[PDB]
Amino acid sequence: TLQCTNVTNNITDDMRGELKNCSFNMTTELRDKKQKVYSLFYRLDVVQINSNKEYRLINCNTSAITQACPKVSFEPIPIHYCAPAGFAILKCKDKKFNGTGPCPSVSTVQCTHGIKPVVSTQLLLNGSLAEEEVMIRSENITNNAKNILVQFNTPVQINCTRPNNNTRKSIRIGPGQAFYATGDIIGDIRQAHCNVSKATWNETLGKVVKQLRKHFGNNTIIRFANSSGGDLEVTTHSFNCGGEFFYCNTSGLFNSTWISNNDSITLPCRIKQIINMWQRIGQAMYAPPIQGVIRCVSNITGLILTRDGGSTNSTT
Amino acid sequence: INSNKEYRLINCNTSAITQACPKVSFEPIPIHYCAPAGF
Amino acid sequence: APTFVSVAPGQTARITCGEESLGSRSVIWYQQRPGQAPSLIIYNNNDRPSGIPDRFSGSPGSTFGTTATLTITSVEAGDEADYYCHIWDSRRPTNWVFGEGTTLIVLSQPKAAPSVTLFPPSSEELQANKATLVCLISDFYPGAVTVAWKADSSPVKAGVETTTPSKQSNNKYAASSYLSLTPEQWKSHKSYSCQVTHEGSTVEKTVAPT
Amino acid sequence: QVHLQESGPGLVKPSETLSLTCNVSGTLVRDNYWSWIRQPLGKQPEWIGYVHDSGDTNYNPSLKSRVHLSLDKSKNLVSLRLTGVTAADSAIYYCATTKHGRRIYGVVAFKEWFTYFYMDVWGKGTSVTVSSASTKGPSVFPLAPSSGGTAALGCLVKDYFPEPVTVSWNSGALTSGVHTFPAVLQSSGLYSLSSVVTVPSSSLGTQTYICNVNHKPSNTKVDKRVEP
Ligand SMILES: *[C@@H]1O[C@H](CO)[C@@H](O[C@@H]2O[C@H](CO)[C@@H](O[C@@H]3O[C@H](CO[C@H]4O[C@H](CO[C@H]5O[C@H](CO)[C@@H](O)[C@H](O)[C@@H]5O)[C@@H](O)[C@H](O[C@H]5O[C@H](CO)[C@@H](O)[C@H](O)[C@@H]5O[C@H]5O[C@H](CO)[C@@H](O)[C@H](O)[C@@H]5O)[C@@H]4O)[C@@H](O)[C@H](O[C@H]4O[C@H](CO)[C@@H](O)[C@H](O)[C@@H]4O[C@H]4O[C@H](CO)[C@@H](O)[C@H](O)[C@@H]4O[C@H]4O[C@H](CO)[C@@H](O)[C@H](O)[C@@H]4O)[C@@H]3O)[C@H](O)[C@H]2NC(C)=O)[C@H](O)[C@H]1NC(C)=O
Ligand SMILES: *[C@@H]1O[C@H](CO)[C@@H](O[C@@H]2O[C@H](CO)[C@@H](O[C@@H]3O[C@H](CO[C@H]4O[C@H](CO)[C@@H](O)[C@H](O)[C@@H]4O)[C@@H](O)[C@H](O[C@H]4O[C@H](CO)[C@@H](O)[C@H](O)[C@@H]4O)[C@@H]3O)[C@H](O)[C@H]2NC(C)=O)[C@H](O)[C@H]1NC(C)=O
Ligand SMILES: *[C@@H]1O[C@H](CO)[C@@H](O[C@@H]2O[C@H](CO)[C@@H](O[C@@H]3O[C@H](CO)[C@@H](O)[C@H](O[C@H]4O[C@H](CO)[C@@](*)(O)[C@H](O)[C@@H]4O)[C@@H]3O)[C@H](O)[C@H]2NC(C)=O)[C@H](O)[C@H]1NC(C)=O
Ligand SMILES: *[C@@H]1O[C@H](CO)[C@@H](O[C@@H]2O[C@H](CO)[C@@H](O[C@@H]3O[C@H](CO)[C@@H](O)[C@H](O)[C@@H]3O)[C@H](O)[C@H]2NC(C)=O)[C@H](O)[C@H]1NC(C)=O
Ligand SMILES: *[C@@H]1O[C@H](CO)[C@@H](O[C@@H]2O[C@H](CO)[C@@H](O[C@@H]3O[C@H](CO)[C@@H](O)[C@H](O)[C@@H]3O)[C@H](O)[C@H]2NC(C)=O)[C@H](O)[C@H]1NC(C)=O
Ligand SMILES: *[C@@H]1O[C@H](CO)[C@@H](O[C@@H]2O[C@H](CO)[C@@H](O)[C@H](O)[C@H]2NC(C)=O)[C@H](O)[C@H]1NC(C)=O
Ligand SMILES: *[C@@H]1O[C@H](CO)[C@@H](O[C@@H]2O[C@H](CO)[C@@H](O)[C@H](O)[C@H]2NC(C)=O)[C@H](O)[C@H]1NC(C)=O
Ligand SMILES: *[C@@H]1O[C@H](CO)[C@@H](O[C@@H]2O[C@H](CO)[C@@H](O)[C@H](O)[C@H]2NC(C)=O)[C@H](O)[C@H]1NC(C)=O
Ligand SMILES: *[C@@H]1O[C@H](CO)[C@@H](O[C@@H]2O[C@H](CO)[C@@H](O)[C@H](O)[C@H]2NC(C)=O)[C@H](O)[C@H]1NC(C)=O
Ligand SMILES: *[C@@H]1O[C@H](CO)[C@@H](O[C@@H]2O[C@H](CO)[C@@H](O)[C@H](O)[C@H]2NC(C)=O)[C@H](O)[C@H]1NC(C)=O
Ligand SMILES: *[C@@H]1O[C@H](CO)[C@@H](O[C@@H]2O[C@H](CO)[C@@H](O)[C@H](O)[C@H]2NC(C)=O)[C@H](O)[C@H]1NC(C)=O
Ligand SMILES: *[C@@H]1O[C@H](CO)[C@@H](O[C@@H]2O[C@H](CO)[C@@H](O)[C@H](O)[C@H]2NC(C)=O)[C@H](O)[C@H]1NC(C)=O
Ligand SMILES: *[C@@H]1O[C@H](CO)[C@@H](O)[C@H](O)[C@H]1NC(C)=O
Ligand SMILES: *[C@@H]1O[C@H](CO)[C@@H](O)[C@H](O)[C@H]1NC(C)=O
Ligand SMILES: *[C@@H]1O[C@H](CO)[C@@H](O)[C@H](O)[C@H]1NC(C)=O
Ligand SMILES: *[C@@H]1O[C@H](CO)[C@@H](O)[C@H](O)[C@H]1NC(C)=O
Ligand SMILES: *[C@@H]1O[C@H](CO)[C@@H](O)[C@H](O)[C@H]1NC(C)=O
Repeated sequence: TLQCTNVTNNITDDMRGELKNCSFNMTTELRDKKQKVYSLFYRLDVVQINSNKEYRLINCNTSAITQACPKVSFEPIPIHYCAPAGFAILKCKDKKFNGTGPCPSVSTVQCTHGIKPVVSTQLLLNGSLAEEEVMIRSENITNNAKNILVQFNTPVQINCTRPNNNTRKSIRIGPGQAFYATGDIIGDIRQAHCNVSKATWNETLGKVVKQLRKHFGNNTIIRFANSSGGDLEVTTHSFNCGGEFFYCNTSGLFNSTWISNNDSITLPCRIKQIINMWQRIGQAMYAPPIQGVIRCVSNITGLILTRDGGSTNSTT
Repeated sequence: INSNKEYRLINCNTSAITQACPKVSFEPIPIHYCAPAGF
Repeated sequence: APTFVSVAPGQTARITCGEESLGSRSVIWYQQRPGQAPSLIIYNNNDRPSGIPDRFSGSPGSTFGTTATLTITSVEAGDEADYYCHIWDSRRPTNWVFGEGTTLIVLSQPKAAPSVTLFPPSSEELQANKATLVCLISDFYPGAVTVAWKADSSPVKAGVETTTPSKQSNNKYAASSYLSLTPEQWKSHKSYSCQVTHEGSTVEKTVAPT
Repeated sequence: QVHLQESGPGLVKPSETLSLTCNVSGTLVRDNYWSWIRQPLGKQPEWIGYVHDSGDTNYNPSLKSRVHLSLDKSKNLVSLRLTGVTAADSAIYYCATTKHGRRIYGVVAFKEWFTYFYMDVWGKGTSVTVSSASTKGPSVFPLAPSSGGTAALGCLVKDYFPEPVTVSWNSGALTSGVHTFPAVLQSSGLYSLSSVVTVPSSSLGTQTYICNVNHKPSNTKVDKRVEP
């Protein structure tokens, strides 16, 4: 049981806390005397249950939980996939190819190029850029239930930071094991955010909608809107940067309406430590806190879009 | 660690601990190292 | 509660006020000369308004874990005053009470001979069946005096009321000593004296009825 | 030029309502922020609260349920009210203009900032003492001149309560050589001051020396002439 309270700050009532200062009992190395230690959890990681206000971990009622070892890192490194003896891997070398059909210029390789396993949603990060004009790929364009993978030609500079100098408290749940809690925050209580240059994004979106008209009519209106709803991993730009798991609001990126014919865009990013990626139940991972402000610059190289069924099909 | 005098196991503050099964023995037995075919 | 910092003239003075920094601060400093109203010296950590020399500098409000420090280069006798701070921390509520001040002592003042003056009871009060001898002491440093009244050569036990030293925009501390007597007591003895003991010297002024 | 003048009772009985007034000359009360600052003898200044037009007015959490502020746009002045006063409220109340500032540390849009206030133009200030004792009119007595080519001359303010007493010479036509000494708290509970002037012995004149004594708590203004 976690007896939490608001983090030390000065109002307003719209800050809706987000960061909670939790105190609880804990088992030491010995199997006797207890331990009154405190931590600092995000709002998405805890959940109250009904004297003070009482919380609990959001996964305690779903599955077990394991802490990531601080020795390993979540840095996506290039991995070449190769074929055994007697087999071969064919590579399509045309500059325009939607992924399906016969390929004019085919070459064979033993090992593919360096593909970094970047786990992300909505925004494809650090991928291979397409050739000449941007490509639009889909298993079934007529089906509004099949996703639409987009590939970019020019990379979109994205800047993400974690404006919170966190402190790593290493409480000892011995013998052997050790939990890495979040101590007090050095500085101001700010939230993570990601910046995208309005100039780069305007050109990228206009190059995609001009390619979308090659499939939805030459003179048609294409409108962009944010996600419909559901899990947090589907409605937000989920990614990893510096060990932490960001969840950014992409309502400022998909707010436009294009007809047939100088600063940065800041996006609200939340951070969750206890995750259950890949629709996996039974294995919950606690990402250990990371000391210091985390900064990362990535390349926006593609999108994963879905189309609505409301139609009114030949109009917009 | 600081009524009687109170102690603890010396490893409880270092790592986990496992008891050796009484079935196995720690008797060093001769082991010949060999090389595979072609070596 | 009170703190003191003595710095030689022309040197550099540094003043600590307020709690330890927890977040981004906006320390507002004020200087209060004795007997006057507080004046603004440095607002927003290290921003001086019109009229403040560059000798007064403050620690930037971007360092986490340090106390507010006021640096005064080229210390002069004119800088001898009290200094308060207004802590503006982004994690702490608005402090409606300034931090505890620190008093600056400009050394090598150094000494000042007291200018004593003894006035006899007025012609007007004796008529009100009242009498009062006044001993004014000024222009003396430091502020630490002891007054002893005398009737001829015999000390006066009761009726002595003395103020406490109080500096006035100078090395001049102020002190007035009163002796309430009766019109019969005044014309009784031959003369009254005002023995002032300051530091190591002792000035004596007398008075005789007419 | 901006001139501020404070004026109050000076003595307020316990469990009463203190009322103060800051007469403002030089600026309008609608175009500025206005703050009140209190200070006990030998303690650090305590911020009372800031008042502004359009309803922007906040108080001291420590004095929330006792203080009330107001702005008179017709009479061009600032008012103050303090209900239920005690001995801890005995201090020197100041009225000062207030300029606001905004410190940005975050991304602005996420309200990652805070507003700080600072007073630049203060006033002379008024003295407020809380005591259940009555007010006494002073009895002023003249100090006769006696002695180098120089001579001493002064006045005497005997038995008064409470502080302070403003003493001027020749209706303010003499500010050179005047040294006014701090009062003394008698055992009876009454104050008493003195003021001397260093003047040249050549004063046959008669160079009429009349000291002006003023006592706001007893509304007593006494002009005394010293003659050898
Ligand atoms: C994603 O995208 C978003 C949005 O685009 C972006 O969000 C942005 O984040 C940044 C940082 O994260 C944030 O920056 C902050 O900005 C604060 C305000 O700066 C702006 O205003 C000032 C002043 O304007 C006022 O005054 C004017 C009159 O002078 C008046 O007209 C105005 O109306 C207003 O009232 C202005 O000077 C700034 O201009 C800077 O930027 C220009 C480029 O745009 C550049 O050309 C300028 O030169 C200037 O850059 C610096 O220039 C000199 C060096 O040449 C420096 O000396 C200056 O100080 C400038 O920094 C802006 O327009 C700013 O105050 C913040 O910096 C203070 O706070 C931090 C944190 O506490 C401290 O670490 C800093 O040291 C600094 O603290 C000093 O200043 C404060 C306030 O005055 C004092 O109280 C302090 O005591 C301290 O001053 C003392 O210490 C220093 C120590 O060296 C000393 O030098 C001083 O002399 C003094 O003794 C902070 O930088 C920005 O607001 C925010 N939003 C936007 C729209 O940009 C994200 O970052 C993006 N994310 C990513 C990953 O990309
Ligand atoms: C989340 O919530 C927890 C509470 O569970 C907070 O942790 C507490 O933080 C407070 C700080 O506000 C701590 O209180 C401080 O304790 C210090 C410990 O005292 C040491 O020194 C004395 C000698 O002076 C020893 O006798 C003693 O044994 C200790 O070794 C005090 O020194 C501090 O005093 C300072 O602050 C006060 C404030 O009024 C001043 O008046 C003092 O003059 C002095 O400057 C202070 O009292 C408290 O100990 C913490 N508890 C625990 C269990 O850690 C987290 O800070 C909070 N975090 C967030 C982000 O909200
Ligand atoms: C600590 O947090 C509190 C939050 O409760 C904060 O006090 C609040 O300050 C804001 C302004 O900073 C106040 O909001 C005001 O509301 C009035 C209407 O009643 C408006 O007229 C005000 O507008 C002025 O101030 C703006 C500030 O940005 C100016 O930009 C603007 O042009 C106007 O001049 C203002 O919106 C709010 O009422 C208080 N809340 C309380 C309870 O007093 C405090 O400042 C924070 N302090 C620190 C150190 O963090
Ligand atoms: C995000 O996109 C940028 C481009 O906008 C990438 O920067 C580019 O990185 C490549 C290699 O990854 C650089 O190519 C190099 O060229 C030099 C030229 O001599 C050559 O010597 C090297 O062997 C290499 O081929 C390229 O120069 C560089 N762009 C610029 C302007 O310098 C960046 O790597 C991308 N980040 C990712 C994918 O994480
Ligand atoms: C994301 O961050 C990167 C770097 O972390 C940003 O690129 C940086 O852009 C600035 C311009 O705003 C470059 O600054 C200056 O450019 C001038 C040339 O005009 C030069 O004279 C200066 O010396 C300095 O270089 C800066 O160099 C550049 N950094 C790098 C590593 O290339 C990028 O703009 C950020 N994106 C967003 C959307 O905020
Ligand atoms: C941590 O455990 C201690 C027990 O040692 C809790 O203290 C007890 O709390 C209960 C109610 O929760 C009281 O009825 C007892 O009187 C307390 N003292 C004891 C049992 O000695 C403490 O509340 C726990 N803290 C948590 C759960 O945050
Ligand atoms: C485990 O706890 C979570 C959080 O309390 C539960 O998620 C809730 O599910 C209900 C479904 O009816 C929603 O209405 C709530 O909004 C959810 N809460 C949150 C915070 O998202 C989850 O159902 C629980 N699992 C169980 C009890 O098996
Ligand atoms: C991918 O591109 C190929 C072209 O190489 C498409 O195949 C043609 O599709 C059109 C209709 O979209 C037909 O009229 C042609 O007869 C097809 N040509 C051949 C050779 O099959 C293919 O449909 C595209 N796939 C998607 C999903 O758009
Ligand atoms: C993502 O951003 C949108 C828009 O910026 C947020 O929508 C706001 O929701 C609040 C209530 O929570 C409303 O008061 C605002 O008016 C909404 N904004 C707009 C422009 O309509 C949304 O809450 C953010 N978060 C998520 C998870 O979508
Ligand atoms: C999409 O962007 C538009 C602006 O291009 C936003 O429109 C705002 O609309 C509200 C009232 O409906 C106005 O008060 C704002 O001033 C408008 N914004 C601007 C910049 O002028 C619209 O809210 C955005 N949609 C979302 C979901 O964020
Ligand atoms: C975050 O806070 C830590 C301290 O809590 C900072 O670490 C200090 O760094 C300076 C120089 O960078 C060293 O001289 C100190 O010894 C460090 N302190 C400790 C306790 O090791 C750290 O620099 C802060 N992060 C940032 C980005 O400023
Ligand atoms: C675990 O406990 C042992 C025994 O108490 C600790 O070993 C001590 O290490 C210190 C190092 O400063 C020595 O001065 C002592 O002499 C050691 N004790 C003995 C009995 O050898 C060990 O450091 C502990 N490990 C921790 C606390 O992580
Ligand atoms: C925590 O902050 C939220 C912010 O709205 C507030 O509603 C709540 O009452 C606060 N609770 C505590 C214990 O501070
Ligand atoms: C694609 O979807 C349409 C309707 O949604 C369906 O008729 C068709 O069989 C699907 N498959 C194709 C076109 O290969
Ligand atoms: C970029 O977008 C702005 C509005 O955000 C618009 O005025 C401008 O026309 C766009 N650029 C181009 C090339 O159309
Ligand atoms: C759409 O019209 C453009 C000319 O504006 C043309 O270049 C393009 O080929 C057309 N696409 C079609 C007909 O699919
Ligand atoms: C303030 O000044 C006006 C004239 O300017 C005067 O009538 C008024 O009485 C003064 N206020 C007080 C409290 O005396």
